[PDB]
Amino acid sequence: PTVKLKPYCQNIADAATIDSTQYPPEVVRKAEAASIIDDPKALEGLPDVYLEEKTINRKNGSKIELTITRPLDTENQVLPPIVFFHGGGWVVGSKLTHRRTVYELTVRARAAVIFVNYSLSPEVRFPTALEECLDAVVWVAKEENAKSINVDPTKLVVAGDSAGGNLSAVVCIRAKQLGLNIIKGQVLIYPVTDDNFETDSYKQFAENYYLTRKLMVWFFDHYIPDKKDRQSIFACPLKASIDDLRVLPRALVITAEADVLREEGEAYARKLIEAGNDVTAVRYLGIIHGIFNLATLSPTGSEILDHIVAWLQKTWKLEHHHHHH
Amino acid sequence: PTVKLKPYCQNIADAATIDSTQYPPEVVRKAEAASIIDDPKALEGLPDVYLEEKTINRKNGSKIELTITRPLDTENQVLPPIVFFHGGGWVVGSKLTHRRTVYELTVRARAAVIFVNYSLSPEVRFPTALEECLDAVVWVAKEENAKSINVDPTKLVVAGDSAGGNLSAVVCIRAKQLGLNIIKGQVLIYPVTDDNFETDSYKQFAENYYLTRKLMVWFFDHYIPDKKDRQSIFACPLKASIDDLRVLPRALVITAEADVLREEGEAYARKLIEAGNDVTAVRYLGIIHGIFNLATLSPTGSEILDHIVAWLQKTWKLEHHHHH
Repeated sequence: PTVKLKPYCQNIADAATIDSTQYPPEVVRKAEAASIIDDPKALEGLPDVYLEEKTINRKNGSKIELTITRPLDTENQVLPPIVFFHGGGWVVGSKLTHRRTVYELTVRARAAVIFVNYSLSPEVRFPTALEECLDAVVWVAKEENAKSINVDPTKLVVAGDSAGGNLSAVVCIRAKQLGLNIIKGQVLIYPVTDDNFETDSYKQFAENYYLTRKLMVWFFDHYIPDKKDRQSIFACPLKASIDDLRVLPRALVITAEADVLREEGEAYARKLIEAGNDVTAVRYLGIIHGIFNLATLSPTGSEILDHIVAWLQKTWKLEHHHHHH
Repeated sequence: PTVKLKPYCQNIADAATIDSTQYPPEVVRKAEAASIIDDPKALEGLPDVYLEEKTINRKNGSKIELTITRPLDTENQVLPPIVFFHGGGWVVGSKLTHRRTVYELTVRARAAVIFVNYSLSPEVRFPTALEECLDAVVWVAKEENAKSINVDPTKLVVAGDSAGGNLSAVVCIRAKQLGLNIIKGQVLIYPVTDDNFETDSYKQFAENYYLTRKLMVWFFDHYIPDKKDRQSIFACPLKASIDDLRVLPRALVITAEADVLREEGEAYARKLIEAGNDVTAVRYLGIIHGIFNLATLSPTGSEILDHIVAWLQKTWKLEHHHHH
């Protein structure tokens, strides 16, 4: 069938009219920031949140920067924590590009969203960001830390979009390998899971749908320069064996119909199912990649967030019984 | 890619099956009912609900039996109404086969679910059921009727699975033609939308996925014997023009990955998008058709109901929005 995009996503697809691969990453990031600040709709209907900037200090003196958002009037309430990893191909993206998505998730889920400002590539390479994210989850799951930011570590979930979905997936595999049972759910929004740039979705949507093959290649080349390293399952979790993926957290995998990453996201969901996990995998029709890193939120983006919230609410209900509490 | 079914759906798919197309419909129905009753789990973990049975007297002297379920302690609370059309290929299905699904929707959405026991085929043909379902929606939307069963007609949504998805869709189109503005949303769960038995999903899942191409042909044969009538958009709404499908109610279209009807459901969603409607279309991976007409509810079935409920709540909020 021929893809019929929804109006918003069509608009975005045609709007993308500049090659970021021709510029240095700092320039691209500054242009991105400007495109958010200069969007006249960027602040319209933006929910109000209580925001806190938090630094966690590692052993040697290094820092992980966390941005924590929560609904207003939750000052003495303990909330479920959502540790969020943003997309941007490991090279761009920020609390600003994902402000819309994060503020909406915060007030719809009534959760503390813990946004990890991880180190971007190429200034660092794989696996530095991954280790920062794992360290952030480990920090949040620790009882005294969770008390300090009024969240309930028994409801911790990881969530992320695109390259952030990759990070969510592999942080889960990694925590499993360290014998930790601290992540209760993973939400993967059109994740990067492999480096095969000739899957059918890659062929069909290689150009003119905002996220391009060219851009994916550029991202991978900055993140993992030496191609052999791409064989690590912590880079490309689709290459993992079924046994590698057993006993992972309850998962929601969301894919876009018109997206180069569609096939690998759906194949990763099939592998998670083979491995006996609790997996919900859904493809949304008529949308493209990138609806969650913009100044505004498409109608379908909003439906998707309502879905994610319903699923999170079920996840937390599952926990609450058999009690913790 | 090769389809990976989830365990529950795999087991359902692998099960010992009898060719229903070899038996008369009435026998199929009694056997179906028996299949629900003799399941020891059909009643275990079933939500408790307040149930009321209501008869509609149609203008032509025939009756529609309505089964209305709402949550306990809601006798004197006004609730949103969901008018529900069950699946079964227009030939089978009942308040019993969908009891599990309906009770769960009832307590999860905390809504009044109005289950239409419409007349089955071949005892009647197209379009008798469609006419009954439309009359049921008009009845609920009528203010004194809505007040009598404590529902808020400003939130009326239609919902249906399979052939019941078909009915939901076309009821909307019919209501549009009659200039009625009483449906605020439509939920189409892997709906029948066309009669092309040779789409890609029909070919790929023709056998061994519970719902078969054989069974669909049998269904269409009982529902619409005279093939000329299959050209009606009220039989196959996929055949409607884009202009025909304009300004329909806000829609949620859910398809199953391993299902013969997958392609036409998704094609109908694309047409609804082309026509400028508010449409959410989702394909759930690793499942088959028919998870909503059984004694139990699969894990994915449960997730899907949670999805629908979230979507319904957004629908109900959008409708009440201007009251501010």
